[PDB]
Amino acid sequence: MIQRTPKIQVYSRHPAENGKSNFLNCYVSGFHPSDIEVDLLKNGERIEKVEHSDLSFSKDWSFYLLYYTEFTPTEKDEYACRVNHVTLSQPKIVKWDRDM
Amino acid sequence: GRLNEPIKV
Amino acid sequence: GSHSMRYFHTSVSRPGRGEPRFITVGYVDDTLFVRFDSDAASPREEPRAPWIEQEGPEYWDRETQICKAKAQTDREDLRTLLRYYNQSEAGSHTLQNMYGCDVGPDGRLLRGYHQHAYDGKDYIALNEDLSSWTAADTAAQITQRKWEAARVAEQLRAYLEGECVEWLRRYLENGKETLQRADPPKTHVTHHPISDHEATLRCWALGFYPAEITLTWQRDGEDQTQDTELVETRPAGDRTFQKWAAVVVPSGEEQRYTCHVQHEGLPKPLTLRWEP
Repeated sequence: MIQRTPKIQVYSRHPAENGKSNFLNCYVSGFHPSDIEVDLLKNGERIEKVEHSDLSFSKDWSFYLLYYTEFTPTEKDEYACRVNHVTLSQPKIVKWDRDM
Repeated sequence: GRLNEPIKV
Repeated sequence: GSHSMRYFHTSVSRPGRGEPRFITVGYVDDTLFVRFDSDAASPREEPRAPWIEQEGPEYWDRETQICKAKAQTDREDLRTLLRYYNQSEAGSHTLQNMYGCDVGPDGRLLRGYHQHAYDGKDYIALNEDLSSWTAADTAAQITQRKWEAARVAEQLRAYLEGECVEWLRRYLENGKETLQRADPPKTHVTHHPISDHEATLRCWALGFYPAEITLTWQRDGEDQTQDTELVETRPAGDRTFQKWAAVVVPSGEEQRYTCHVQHEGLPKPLTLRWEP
């Protein structure tokens, strides 16, 4: 049973401007099998009601999904994406960096 | 529009 | 220019947790237009783009029937594939299929596709001739023999050269506002000090459609492929895509580096440099 670990990117729909509403995205790609758990975090706690795309896959058969929620960035609030997958021994947390 | 053709492995 | 229509299908078994979940989505180019999920409360194929909404009830009824029937044949196929691979009933397994067509600017078929994967691995694919098969292993050769005997390829060829092309032509017309519009990238370069000795230059492409793009760095006119961090093209959620490419630049070398951007919405490729 082949396994492929996800690539993870956490980013905004538009360039971040403090105090302006935006969307926070976590794109997971390149993974197999398709079972995956993704949480978006605000100051370390799960954001409720996050939405996500329907499962699809790339030319090489690996899966991809987009998880997303509206958000309004500030100077002090920290955002992140937490991913679990069979290829990971513990959940992987990727912090949102508005410069990536 | 989709293929309507049952195909089993 | 050229265009594509593709249908993607995934079934994932879950022994002890009911029957396999079936998810299928349809795309024209990089635009999702339909979806079906067997775990929905009342599974039906649903629209995901405005230009498909005008299809009438007969279209949605037929599409929904096709999707439900495919969910069922996938469940049978998952059972068959346990036999072919001598596997137990206890584990979760995955069956994927993609099919569709590519056309050129004149609407003529460029090529068709119909291919399967089992547990993430190529299983059997229709060749570009639309007449013969590539089987990955001795299990897929059993399927190949069955599909040769039943003249499956001929049925697929008829669809891919006929209905597939004609649907895509219809969708491209009904969706001409969006499907036939390229949004060029919005581009800029940022600078991120690392230490006293070096900094990152990051070249950004935002807001572009379709997803295909090329984004490279040169130093003194030489491609920096091995030294460039290139992230996967990623969806913004507003139909458009994003990408960036970054290099680590020694202090004082910034003006020797140039970022090059190619996209179908650009009449000429762009060259950018860091502007302090």
